[PDB]
Amino acid sequence: DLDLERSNRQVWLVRLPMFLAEKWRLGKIRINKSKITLLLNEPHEYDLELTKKVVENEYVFTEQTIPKKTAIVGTVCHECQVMPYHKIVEQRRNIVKLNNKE
Amino acid sequence: KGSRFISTLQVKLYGREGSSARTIKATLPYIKQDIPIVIIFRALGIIPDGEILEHICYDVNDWQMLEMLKPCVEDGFVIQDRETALDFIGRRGTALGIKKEKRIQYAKDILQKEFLPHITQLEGFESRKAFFLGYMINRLLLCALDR
Amino acid sequence: TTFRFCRDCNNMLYPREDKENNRLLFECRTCSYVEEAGSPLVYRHELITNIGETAGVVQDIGSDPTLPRSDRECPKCHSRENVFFQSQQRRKDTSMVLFFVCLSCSHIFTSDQKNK
Amino acid sequence: FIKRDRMRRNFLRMREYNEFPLRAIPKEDLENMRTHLLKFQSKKKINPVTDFHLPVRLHRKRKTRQLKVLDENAKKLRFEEFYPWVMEDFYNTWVGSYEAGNSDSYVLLSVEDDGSFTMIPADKVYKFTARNKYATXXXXXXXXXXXX
Amino acid sequence: SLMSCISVGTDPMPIITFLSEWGMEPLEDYVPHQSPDATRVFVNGVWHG
Amino acid sequence: DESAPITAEDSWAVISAFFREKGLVSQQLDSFNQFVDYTLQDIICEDSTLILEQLAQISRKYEISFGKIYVT
Amino acid sequence: DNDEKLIIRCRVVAEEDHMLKKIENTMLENITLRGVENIERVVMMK
Ligand SMILES: [Zn+2]
Ligand SMILES: [Zn+2]
Repeated sequence: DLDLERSNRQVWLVRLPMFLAEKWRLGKIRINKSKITLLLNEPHEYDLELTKKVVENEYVFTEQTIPKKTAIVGTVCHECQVMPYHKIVEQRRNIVKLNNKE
Repeated sequence: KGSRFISTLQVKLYGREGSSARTIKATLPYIKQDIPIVIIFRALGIIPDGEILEHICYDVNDWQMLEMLKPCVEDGFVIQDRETALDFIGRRGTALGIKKEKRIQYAKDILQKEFLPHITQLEGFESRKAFFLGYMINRLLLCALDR
Repeated sequence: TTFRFCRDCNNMLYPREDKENNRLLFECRTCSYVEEAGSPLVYRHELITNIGETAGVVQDIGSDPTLPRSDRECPKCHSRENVFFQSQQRRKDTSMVLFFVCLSCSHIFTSDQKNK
Repeated sequence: FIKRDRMRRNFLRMREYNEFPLRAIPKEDLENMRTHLLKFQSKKKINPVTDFHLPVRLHRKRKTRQLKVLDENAKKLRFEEFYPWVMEDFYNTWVGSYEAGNSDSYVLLSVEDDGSFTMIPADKVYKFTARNKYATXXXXXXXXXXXX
Repeated sequence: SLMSCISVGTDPMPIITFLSEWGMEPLEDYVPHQSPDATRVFVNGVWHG
Repeated sequence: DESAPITAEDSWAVISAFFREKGLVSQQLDSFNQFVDYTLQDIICEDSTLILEQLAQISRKYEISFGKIYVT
Repeated sequence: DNDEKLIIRCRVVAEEDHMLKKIENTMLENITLRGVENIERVVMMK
């Protein structure tokens, strides 16, 4: 009994950096009219690039021969990617190259 | 590291210089006879031919490589389905499967594991191996054009 | 030679002769998509190949330290700073005509005094 | 023209904007549903699900003492779910496949009615392919037709 | 020759991890019509993107 | 001064600082030492697990696995 | 020979293209304009 809920919902896909993504495993996005940023909670602000403007044939669904409960969420509206006190992040990126074994 | 693999992939170009109908056929491990490159592209999940020519040749302005691709697009026209390609490689090499339902999934597991041991051996990396295969074909045909 | 692909099918368009109106057409044998012909040309072999001699020319060709340097001026911008290299087409009968690549306007002007 | 071997004595003698907040949906909805992605492979730009018509259906299609080899977890759970799903009506067909590599880091910013957004971590991602456009095949007929 | 040595081999994982942090697009997302002038990256013969 | 270009003879000093560090036969020592350090643990850890499958009529199993290797 | 562009055209009594392409191979390889077989690069020597 698969049913499309709306699909009219517009979703944005984000390719986050690993420390903040694993931290998400809240902020406030500031839309600047063609440049938009993000003010996280104390902490950094992040410019998010308009990765792909036109993003058709891409959608989002959820799941609640073996038929299962299938629901449709919304269309993908824009492909995005978060871009980045940056010296501490650069030092942490240099610091990850120091893994050793016993 | 580990196992010390010896399997070696070979992509052969048939037909001497001057004669027409110069098709391309690449051998696969555990499979007896050679299989064309386009049929393998069908077995990797890529059905259309424009995407195949888009993976092999990366320049639309060049007409020579695309021109030499034509016979492979003809034999790739003969077999047009991914399931018929998996059943084709299942019926061509390795006859110990007996049952077809186990030889199509067995052939798919060959394409996911024994086919190109490097990169990785997990399931779902068929697009990556398709791009690398198109790269090897681009090097073979690019070497055939005396460039 | 510079053929098109089908719509949805994306397969190559084999040439189909139109005997009713007596005109060339382009078909897809998988489907029923047949478009008109904008040219009577179909096939060109071109035996003696002269292309590929200037292959591999990139925007960052001026930053190659292995490449040499010359003092000949460009016929366009008149810049004496350029980088020259022979033909990229590797063959026995390939001539040693130099290819001048200016480091200003990125023009490729050769040094052949017989044919230009 | 001779090897200078007295370097020890020489070295010894020498030396308008619009701010909108983000929120994390409670984990109950994440425990109820798993968010997957959709990507089509038919080149046609549009192809919405409204033009896919109805009813849209997406469903998944004696020995003594011996030796076993072994295997791990997540790979086994992904290996047992070897039945890809399909969406059809009652005709258009779309059969999807796993993408695996495009897991990594993918966060969804679902836009609601208000300017705020709802972020949901993506579980997986699948590539749907429009199947059976031409409608033809053969098997053994093609195996005998390819022998000419 | 008197100053010639033999390599011993390291770990390619930190390099591959470090490349994707500066915008190295994965191979499965590659389109030759949308990025024809993209430079291919090879790590020990493996084409990662 | 300290920022002056070096000469041809001066290069010899560098070569000295090379052979003081490496030695004439350092490749065998470095390769063998890396073998003893990492290759042993890699070979032991890459295929240590073996299990016996025992049948009875209730199923049963046994397992043997190798861990950190020790050299004397 | 007077033409600054040397041109040759030919026709015949499925698609005609494949037939023509066969004839192309025959034309290039199987036609010897002059000279006996297995003779190349005749060098004048005093
Ligand atoms: Zn078509
Ligand atoms: Zn110039």
